[PDB]
Amino acid sequence: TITRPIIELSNTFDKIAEGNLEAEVPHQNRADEIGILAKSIERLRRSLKVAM
Amino acid sequence: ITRPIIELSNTFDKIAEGNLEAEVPHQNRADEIGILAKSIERLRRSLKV
Amino acid sequence: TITRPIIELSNTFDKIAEGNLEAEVPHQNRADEIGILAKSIERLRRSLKVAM
Amino acid sequence: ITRPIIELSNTFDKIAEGNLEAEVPHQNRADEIGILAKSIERLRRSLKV
Repeated sequence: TITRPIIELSNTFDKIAEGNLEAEVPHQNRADEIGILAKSIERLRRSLKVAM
Repeated sequence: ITRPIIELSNTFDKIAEGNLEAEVPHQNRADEIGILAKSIERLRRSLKV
Repeated sequence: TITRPIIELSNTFDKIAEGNLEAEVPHQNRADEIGILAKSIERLRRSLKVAM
Repeated sequence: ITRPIIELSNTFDKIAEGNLEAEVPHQNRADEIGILAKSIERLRRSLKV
């Protein structure tokens, strides 16, 4: 929860959930749970953008 | 499917603000929203210890 | 153009372009140009469905 | 981005009805629509011989 990468991902997913599909998804280039979650947010962003 | 995406972004905000008991919705979907929900749930479990 | 798998993919992509995201994309399980095109139509279908 | 998807479905209908000269739109996009357009264009070329 408590670390900065987590809060930053939460901010990024709030922007995508409000329809801002251009903002860059941080913290992808890692293999732990933070990186798995970041890559999922990124794939969802790309799908929502192709649909718009 | 904005409703489930908004629900899951609100739940991740609760976990990121230190509520590690938050129930994570939509884990059973067989699409990217259910993969994201599963990953939020795995992160939540890992933080709890 | 002229073969049945091609016409069938064209029908399937017409349905997805009209918003019918449930119909099954045929001809994916092959490696030639027909199968590459079918798998692309399928990935687009899945993205449009997650966005809806 | 329904407009480009409708455009590319209409172009694929022209090729599937035997117009192998049809210009295929949207090949330069860097997303799934541009991958689909590229694959329609590759199929069109392959049919022409």
